[PDB]
Amino acid sequence: TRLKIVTIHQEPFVYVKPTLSDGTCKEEFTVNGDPVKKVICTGPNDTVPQCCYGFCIDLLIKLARTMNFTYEVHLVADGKFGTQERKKEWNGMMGELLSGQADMIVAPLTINNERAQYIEFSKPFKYQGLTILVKKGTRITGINDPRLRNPSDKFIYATVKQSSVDIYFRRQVELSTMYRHMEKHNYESAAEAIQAVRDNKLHAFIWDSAVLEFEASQKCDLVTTGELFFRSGFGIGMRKDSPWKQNVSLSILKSHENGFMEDLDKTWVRYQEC
Amino acid sequence: TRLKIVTIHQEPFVYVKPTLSDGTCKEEFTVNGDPVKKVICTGPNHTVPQCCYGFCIDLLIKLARTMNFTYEVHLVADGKFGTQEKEWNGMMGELLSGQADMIVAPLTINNERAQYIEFSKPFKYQGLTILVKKGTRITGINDPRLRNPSDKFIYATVKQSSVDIYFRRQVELSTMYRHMEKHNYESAAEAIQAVRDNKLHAFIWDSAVLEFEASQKCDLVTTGELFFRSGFGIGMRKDSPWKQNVSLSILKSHENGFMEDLDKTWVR
Ligand SMILES: CCc1ccccc1-c1cccc2c1CC(C(=O)NC[C@@H](N)C(=O)O)N2
Ligand SMILES: CCc1ccccc1-c1cccc2c1CC(C(=O)NC[C@@H](N)C(=O)O)N2
Repeated sequence: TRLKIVTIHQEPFVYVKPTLSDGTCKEEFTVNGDPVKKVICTGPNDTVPQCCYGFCIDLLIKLARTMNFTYEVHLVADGKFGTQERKKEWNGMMGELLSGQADMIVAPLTINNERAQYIEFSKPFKYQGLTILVKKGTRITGINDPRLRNPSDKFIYATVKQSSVDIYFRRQVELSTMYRHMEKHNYESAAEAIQAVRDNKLHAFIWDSAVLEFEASQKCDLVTTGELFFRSGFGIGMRKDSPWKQNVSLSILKSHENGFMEDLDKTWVRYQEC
Repeated sequence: TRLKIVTIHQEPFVYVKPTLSDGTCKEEFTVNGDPVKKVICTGPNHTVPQCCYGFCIDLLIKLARTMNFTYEVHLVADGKFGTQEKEWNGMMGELLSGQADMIVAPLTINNERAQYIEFSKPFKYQGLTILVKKGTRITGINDPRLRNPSDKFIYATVKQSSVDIYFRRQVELSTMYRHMEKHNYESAAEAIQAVRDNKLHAFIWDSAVLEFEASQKCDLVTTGELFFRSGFGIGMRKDSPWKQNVSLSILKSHENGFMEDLDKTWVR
């Protein structure tokens, strides 16, 4: 049985590029000489084949080899991570897992309570926090800043629509006007919001620290500010009683102990130049 | 249903004190003035009821209040975390033989243990460090004193932890295993005292525990981060009907401020 793997565009965990003329992927190599491994993902580009690669595709490839299965990677239809909205239905990668469109989510998918009620998560492959991406020289103290708590058109802030960050701000935050403001401004994808911070369309992007710290490392105009809230993991997503549960988690724990995960960090995440 | 909980002495996760004359626990309060919740636990000191409290005990009480199991707690008989040497000893051993239904302790999540039992989602994520006397600095595992050992610098860990059998099995660490096989301790608290007495020069152990010890004691510091990070989790047998509700509760305790409050109370 071929596992339908679903994923999403999210650097540096998943890079998405167009194929060449002949339908292959461009032969790239890391600075240390090793081949960069890529797969033919299908999905929307504004269904046609594209080249997928990164932290999470290297991980997919590991698990494939260890558990001996075949995969067909596809990009989530709506371009979302997945929330549950009013009959309350799950969207994004979460919706696709449950409805059968996917067999496995391989992505920087945040492990939380809500989602774990409906799917199985592997043991975390990474552990990380929330932070705020801003222009260099924009001191944010924390969650309770004046410009946030008392919002305005002079200082716009946002997150990505239909992530666990979004529904938590809508449904759960102890603050009225913040979600009213944020609902006006939230972005469809993380790449768009990161670019908006650069082009001054957005003054603060609330998002995964693993993505934003990587982004700030490569962009000297951008800094992160805050360890907001608490830490949470990324894990593989599966249906609650699929027979892969045990071995996916065994593989990830083995990957942490034999240094394979540390290597994925060195290849894709750990970077500095500013 | 009623669950048999097995736990282990490991400050600040589990403290163990004598009961009163009449076999009850005295009421105590924290630095804040909060009520120290305590549970009767049986075990060694000749098997007497004792009083058990701390991070892991507050976590057990929370799990019980969410899912409505009753419990009786006891301290592991042989005193150990558990290694496979194909039968397990320690808390692993008790859980597998049915002397416990659930392990509640700073129990390291690793591949080998996860082949035999279910772990919950982690309640804490941490790593290995070294407890030394202040003024000692260690770069990492490849410090001369570790790589090429002697009586001039004693170093050790606790017998029958994950650490122990990991050092004993690695071909790379052959030279270290033979020196540690002379000096490995029975309990963490014994090893920690040795660092103060200058009977042990370097104790290799969990950062959550050793960072707490250095906070209390100005003579001690932690130096380094060895290897990689790993979690603590609740242990259960593979076919426990509580494993889904345990993990859900742990995930929610990260998101509702509960774990953070345990940190303020017991750790910082
Ligand atoms: C908000 C805080 C929060 C509330 C309730 C539960 C979890 C968190 C949490 C804590 C720390 C990082 C992080 C999240 C969500 C989150 C996120 O949504 N990331 C985007 C993406 N990885 C995706 O899966 O939606 N990242
Ligand atoms: C390279 C040691 C190792 C090998 C394989 C898998 C994980 C680790 C690891 C990494 C980070 C902290 C920590 C350990 C073990 C460990 C330990 O054994 N502590 C004692 C106690 N918590 C108990 O559960 O036995 N503490």
